[PDB]
Amino acid sequence: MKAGVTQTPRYLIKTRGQQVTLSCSPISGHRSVSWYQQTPGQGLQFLFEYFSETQRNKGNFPGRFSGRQFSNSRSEMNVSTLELGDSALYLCASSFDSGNSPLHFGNGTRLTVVEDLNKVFPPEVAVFEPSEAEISHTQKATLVCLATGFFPDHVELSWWVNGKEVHSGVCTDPQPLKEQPALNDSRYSLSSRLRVSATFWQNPRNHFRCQVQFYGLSENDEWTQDRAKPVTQIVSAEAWGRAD
Amino acid sequence: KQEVTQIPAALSVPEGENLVLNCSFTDSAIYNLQWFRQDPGKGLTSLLLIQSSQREQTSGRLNASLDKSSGRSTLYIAASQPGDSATYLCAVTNFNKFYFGSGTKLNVKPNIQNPDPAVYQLRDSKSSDKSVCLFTDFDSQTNVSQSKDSDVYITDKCVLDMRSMDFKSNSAVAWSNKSDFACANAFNNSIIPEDTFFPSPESS
Repeated sequence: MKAGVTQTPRYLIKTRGQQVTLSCSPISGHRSVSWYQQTPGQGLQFLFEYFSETQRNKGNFPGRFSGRQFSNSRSEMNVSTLELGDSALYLCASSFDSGNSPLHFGNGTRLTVVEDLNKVFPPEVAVFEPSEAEISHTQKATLVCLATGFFPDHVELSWWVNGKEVHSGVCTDPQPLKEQPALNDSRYSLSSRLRVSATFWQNPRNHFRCQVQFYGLSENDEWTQDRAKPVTQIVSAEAWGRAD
Repeated sequence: KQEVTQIPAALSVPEGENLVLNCSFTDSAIYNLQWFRQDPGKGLTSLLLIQSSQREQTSGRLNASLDKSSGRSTLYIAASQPGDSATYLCAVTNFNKFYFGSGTKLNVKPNIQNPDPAVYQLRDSKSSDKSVCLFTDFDSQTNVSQSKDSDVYITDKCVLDMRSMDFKSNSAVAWSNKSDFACANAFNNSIIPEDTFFPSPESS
């Protein structure tokens, strides 16, 4: 069963000047909890480590980055006066003893700091059905899913065939592409492929769904634009097989 | 004063080859050195922990040496597999600090048994305004370039595995919503195999 390191929240979008508090629960039995910031440009940087409710070691971040640990070993970190360059993956690691025992990492809190919540957009999602020529030439059929126009990069794409999540025959790009590479606030696009046999695609009872979860604004974020508030949501597209 | 360096920054190789990942550190006063892997969009996984008193650790196909006085560790990965593709991070624990290197980004390419390079046009979506082209089934030596056009989007080769058919394939996707765009031209900025199949009209 066992729970790994857990982190909450998974995703956050904030504006400049705001503050956030992040939580981490270690693996049961681990008492050392460490925080790290991962950015593209500076890689993993140590924040601080806690053991038995006290800070044991600290990195070089300024005092607007702070932390604590509760009696059950759970740890919080807090960042005040947020700036665009605080956008990062905030990673937690637990260990039985960081001096001599492995670090076990959580999957992080993804924080994006933006100037303006008007910069936030959910993805549009589309499925493109296979080429007849592919089917004739190879006896295989590739579907493509495109997730486009989103900001920030807070998406998870998955494929489902007859209601069951598939990994065989899938490849999703490891990173999205910036639609406007030069801009800090560029929207993103992501592509994925699902390849099946021609026989499987040719059955009209087979149902294919590309699902994109987008983690966006909170209930508590103000919204005064005309377009739909870009809240946390799923955007999906689907197709059914056909004699093809 | 600790500085951790990793080379190469990026490694791309054919599956089956052995690999060498290098780490160095300027301050020899370390408690342990630890190697990790990180996949896109995930946290890190500990692979090996070498205590300051140990000279090496092995786990499966991974073996790492530690030469503390020289300030070096080398990770050897035997007989590489596609599922080894990841970022590999070197970290050291100092008296009261922890330092990570910048990583080696490893891509282990499949050997494509039966290349069948082709560019196909996927069907128009009635709920999208984009046109989409698929370059597929090429060998792993093929490099996919970005378009000359800023409004044509091309994503790098991605490998899919159809496990039950004993089959793997590379593909790259190109799309646009401009009207002077066709699959025949989509990959014109890439060096593609001369025998690439352009069906009429999964192309132009």
